[PDB]
Amino acid sequence: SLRSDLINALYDVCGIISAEGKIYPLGSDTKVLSTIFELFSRPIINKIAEKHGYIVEEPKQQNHYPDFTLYKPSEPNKKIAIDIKATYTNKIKFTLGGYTSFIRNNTKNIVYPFDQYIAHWIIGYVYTRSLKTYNINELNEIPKPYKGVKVFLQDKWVIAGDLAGSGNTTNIGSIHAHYKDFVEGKGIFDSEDEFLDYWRNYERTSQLRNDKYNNISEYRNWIYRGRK
Amino acid sequence: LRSDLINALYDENQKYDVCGIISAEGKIYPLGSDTKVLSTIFELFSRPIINKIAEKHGYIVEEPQQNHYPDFTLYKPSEPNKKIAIDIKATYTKIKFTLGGYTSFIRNNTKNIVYPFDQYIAHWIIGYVYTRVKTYNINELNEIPKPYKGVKVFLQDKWVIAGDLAGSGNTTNIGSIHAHYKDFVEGKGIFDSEDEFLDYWRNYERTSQLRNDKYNNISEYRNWIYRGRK
DNA sequence: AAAGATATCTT
DNA sequence: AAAGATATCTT
Ligand SMILES: [Ca+2]
Ligand SMILES: [Ca+2]
Repeated sequence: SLRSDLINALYDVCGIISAEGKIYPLGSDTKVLSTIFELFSRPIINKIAEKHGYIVEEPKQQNHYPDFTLYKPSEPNKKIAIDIKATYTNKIKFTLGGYTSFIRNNTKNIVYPFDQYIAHWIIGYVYTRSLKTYNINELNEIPKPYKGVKVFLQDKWVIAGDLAGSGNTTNIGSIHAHYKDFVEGKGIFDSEDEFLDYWRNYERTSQLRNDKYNNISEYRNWIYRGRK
Repeated sequence: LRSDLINALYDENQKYDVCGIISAEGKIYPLGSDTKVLSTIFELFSRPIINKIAEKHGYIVEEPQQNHYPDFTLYKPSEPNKKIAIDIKATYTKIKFTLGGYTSFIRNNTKNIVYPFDQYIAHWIIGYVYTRVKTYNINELNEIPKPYKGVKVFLQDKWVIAGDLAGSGNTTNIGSIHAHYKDFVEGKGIFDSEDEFLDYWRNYERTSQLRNDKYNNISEYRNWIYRGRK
């Protein structure tokens, strides 16, 4: 299938190269990598989609989820969203998007209405942590600022957690497990419906959550009480 | 340092473009449409120059560790106490920049800054201004499609191009003047001094409400000051 | 944790 | 505007 091939396809940057052949090495910022990984998945996401007859689309306008929207023109409401993410192993975790945007307002901050996607994949890259230029002839001497990239493709609701991944930028956090857990799909939600209900009703600050729920158990008890 | 720094950036930029990332196996990947990527790609490009010019003048240059301003710190070991902060920025085409938070180091000397705020005597913004616009190989490189066009660069003191409105809400950022690239190079800002910059941003409220009674702009700040900050 | 930094875009 | 999205990271 589209999913199996993609996973199959997905299984080392030297730096930015300028049109004059000079190569600037990467820096220590963890920022540079997340984007680097998108650039690396791009060709693959595309060759596989095409092979399967999907069209790929990236956001045109800013502040929009997801990195890649795959779909057939024939099946407009069976859209697939793919989001590239990465973090360094130091048990790993991810921020998985806002809980106050599109999941609460179907058309807020998403390239296509949320009800139009029937899958939300996360391709996660996991990795391990000279100020001069080089030429192609000396690629072998350029310092890599990370090693052991490992990746997995996995449905989002599956690895989603019950703790927010950020504060002022209200992000859903993922489970705080081992790479094998994301791959294997060991999560905490019974279903996607639960995943969504939990995050659609999550409050922003603890102060508002203490009177409602702050974890999956408390939420389930919250349902029992009558969502009151 | 300053004059040398810009001459270098001006010349190299008017003669060099980034085409994409390159792998350990020679495979070149074209850049993306992500605006946010460019702000870092220009940083990488700038590192060699900065290090080089700084080296001529006897400055040691340092980068931080996660969530710490600034991108580059320059100081002479014989004069550690006089640091130069350099923050790379970038944006597309009037232009506006977000110039960092107004609740970290400007209010608390050591919060989210590589060295105490009071150890720096200059904070320079090197701004990159551009216009928005397969797996390649070196011998193809010249014809790889870029996502920007007409990159310009200025080097200016931060307090100079700093504005009197927030550059962000939830993340409490200082916003620059919303002006043309020329006003940035010439320094046609709104603050009279650096202290008027510091004071204004240190007493600025996070919400319109709180400001409603205090001051929401440079004129109001100045009237506020006249009365004795009342 | 849980809140708020880092940084940039947007109505 | 001003406030709240896109992200990821650390206190
Ligand atoms: Ca930096
Ligand atoms: Ca910067």
